[PDB]
Amino acid sequence: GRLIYTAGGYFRQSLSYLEAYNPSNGSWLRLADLQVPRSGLAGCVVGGLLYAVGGRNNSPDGNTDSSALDCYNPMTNQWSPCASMSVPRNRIGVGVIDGHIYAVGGSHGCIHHSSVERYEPERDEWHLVAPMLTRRIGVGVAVLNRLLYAVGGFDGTNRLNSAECYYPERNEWRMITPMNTIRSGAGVCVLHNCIYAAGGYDGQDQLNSVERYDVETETWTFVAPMRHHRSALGITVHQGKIYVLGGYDGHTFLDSVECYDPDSDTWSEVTRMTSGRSGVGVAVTMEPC
Ligand SMILES: COc1cc([C@@H](CC(=O)O)c2ccc(C)c(CN(C)S(=O)(=O)c3ccccc3)c2)cc2nnn(C)c12
Ligand SMILES: [Cl-]
Repeated sequence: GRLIYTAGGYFRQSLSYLEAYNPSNGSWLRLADLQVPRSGLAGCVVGGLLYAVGGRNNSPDGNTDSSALDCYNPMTNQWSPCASMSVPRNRIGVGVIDGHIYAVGGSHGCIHHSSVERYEPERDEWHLVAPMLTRRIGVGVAVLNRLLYAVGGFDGTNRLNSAECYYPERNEWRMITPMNTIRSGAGVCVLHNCIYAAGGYDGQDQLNSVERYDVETETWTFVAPMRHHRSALGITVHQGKIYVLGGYDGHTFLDSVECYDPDSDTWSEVTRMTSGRSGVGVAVTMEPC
């Protein structure tokens, strides 16, 4: 089976948890803690390693933004440090193209990054690429058809409905059609030919709305809203279904996990995380050991 891994997050302070959910049987496993607690990080998978990227350690003893890339091997249930990024990136978004990891945006203190860098596992090296046209933290990132999309976020002044696309062979960013909704800290992922943006914060409210961008039509369309309003949710795709994990609804750090069936256009509660949290990193890979 493949599992949905949730790494880090926030409740009262930044968390070190790594836990893995099995959609086939409803079970959660607690696995090895992150070496450093972090919220506002991103997860991704390349070649059966799980990567935790960026974030911030919000702790009683200080707040430290992370430039870390940490490598988890499910076969050994151990974390190893991999090469650090050029800069700390809190409230980061990540995407994988052709075995390479793109780290997009995020903050370092009051610095809101437009910069983007790319990691090569074979060399354990990061290299900067062209920066986005817009500074974005709490940025949603997805990959469709080997193109990288940066969606919404916060530019240091305004939360954003704008989005843009990176063309690797041109090393160039271009704006796409903006969303219908301003969203910072949305969950962004890809399913079929569409980029989904679920939830987020608009500077006033946490959102339950969900909309999707069809690369062929260049339009955003709303689908059914989630059962819960959520900002700083985790999101992933497992077998043609979107799963959203946790986040903040204006009142509670949610343990709710919901999944979306695109054929019925419905959201269903699927499970609860072992404890409520937001700002997690999420990805899917093989079950450990
Ligand atoms: C300033 O108020 C908020 C800003 C954000 C945005 C940033 C912005 O638009 O300014 C944002 C986006 C992405 C992440 C991962 C986070 C951090 N996370 C919530 S977190 O879970 O990592 C976290 C939790 C509490 C304290 C620190 C960390 C924030 C979302 C909010 N939703 N409600 N409000 C009241 C929000
Ligand atoms: Cl933060």
